[PDB]
Amino acid sequence: MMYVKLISSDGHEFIVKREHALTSGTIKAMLSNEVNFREIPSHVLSKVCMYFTYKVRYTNSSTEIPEFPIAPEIALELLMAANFLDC
Amino acid sequence: PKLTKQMNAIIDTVINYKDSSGRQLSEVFIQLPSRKELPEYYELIRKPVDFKKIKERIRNHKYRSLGDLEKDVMLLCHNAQTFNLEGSQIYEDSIVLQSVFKSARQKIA
Amino acid sequence: MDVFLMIRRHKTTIFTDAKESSTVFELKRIVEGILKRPPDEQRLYKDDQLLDDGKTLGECGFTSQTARPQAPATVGLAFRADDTFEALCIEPFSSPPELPDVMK
Amino acid sequence: PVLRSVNSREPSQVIFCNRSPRVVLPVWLNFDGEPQPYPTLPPGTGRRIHSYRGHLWLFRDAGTHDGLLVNQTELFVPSLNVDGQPIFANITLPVYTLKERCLQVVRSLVKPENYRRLDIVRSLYEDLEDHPNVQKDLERLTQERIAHQ
Repeated sequence: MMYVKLISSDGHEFIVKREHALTSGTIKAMLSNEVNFREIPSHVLSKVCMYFTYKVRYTNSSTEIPEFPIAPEIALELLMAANFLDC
Repeated sequence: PKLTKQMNAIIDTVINYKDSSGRQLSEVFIQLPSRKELPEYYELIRKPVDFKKIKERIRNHKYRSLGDLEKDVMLLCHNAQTFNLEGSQIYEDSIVLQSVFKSARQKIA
Repeated sequence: MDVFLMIRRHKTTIFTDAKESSTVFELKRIVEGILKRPPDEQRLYKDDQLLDDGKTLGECGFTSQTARPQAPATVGLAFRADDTFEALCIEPFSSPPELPDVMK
Repeated sequence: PVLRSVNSREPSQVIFCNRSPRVVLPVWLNFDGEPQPYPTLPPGTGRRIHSYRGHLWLFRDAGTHDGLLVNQTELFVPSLNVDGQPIFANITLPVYTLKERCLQVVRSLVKPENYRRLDIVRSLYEDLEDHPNVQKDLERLTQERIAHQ
């Protein structure tokens, strides 16, 4: 189980499973290890990782799916992040 | 004064409009459902209006601006767009009278 | 069932996923993969409570109820440097900025 | 269209199990094409329905009118009753592409007019007045069928 280093505009290291982290359409292009951002802070990046975790685990599975929670202020910050990282 | 003759002739067109396959569209919106009959509706439609409630304000003398009525007519269309769904003819009918109304206003100016 | 966690240490954050069933050392073998650091040079924490290496995740609070993928549990990690250990440190995540005046 | 109800007049008792956190709205597509706004079930509520076989139901959050799954699928046709046991319709929300889940928070928190007063990337302001529609997502399903059939 491989893992990649995602780094933000505050040096915040994010080790997330390479398969979970490949769910991004934009990150996928730069793979087929050390990815860096600047428009993206840390509080958004952890939430994007939390979406990555979630997606794989509840995608395709016929079991009932929980509610994804977005903090009001992080919502726009994440709206352009989901735009960029292409969900 | 003259406004009340304009406003009548304006709304009368829409009211008297029979569609492309021969049948009045407006017929539905003329009278809003009864209170106890469709309560479900009213909660969402926090501002209800029927074509008879416009005809009222004209007859009585309320919209002392010709634009004042357009602002009210657009509300009947909004309420109808609000409750009703895109697909159902009730929704696809508000749009007609909404384009058609401004064409009966294009008639005056 | 499962558990999803954020192994937070300073600016570092490691998002793995064990089993409700598993214990403390079992996670350290995962870390001994990501960082490749040995478990004895690893001091696992939760609240500031230094776990075990053979204590079940369900027992220590980690259930399917509180370790959700979109709400992962923070598991802080201290490190050994010359027999003596280090203080547990995690630099917090950047504060979500001001809420827009149309959003308020 | 290719999607509408069937005036079979053959009854079949349904039960709207709502395993979703939203105010789930049923939409029965009448015999020609008119989507119908049937009463709403809050999270949990399992109201019984006296629908028919060949009829069509779809589900949306009552405020946004978003996409809900009814038995891990978009649409729902009730099967004819068996053993005197009513046919279930367990509802849940999918796994949305983050943009949609965001646009839900965003469209819900910003009022219809103020959608452009905000501080965002230009390309997004337009994805906002893209409120999930029924006719859109259905004639889009009708499109995906003749893209396999």
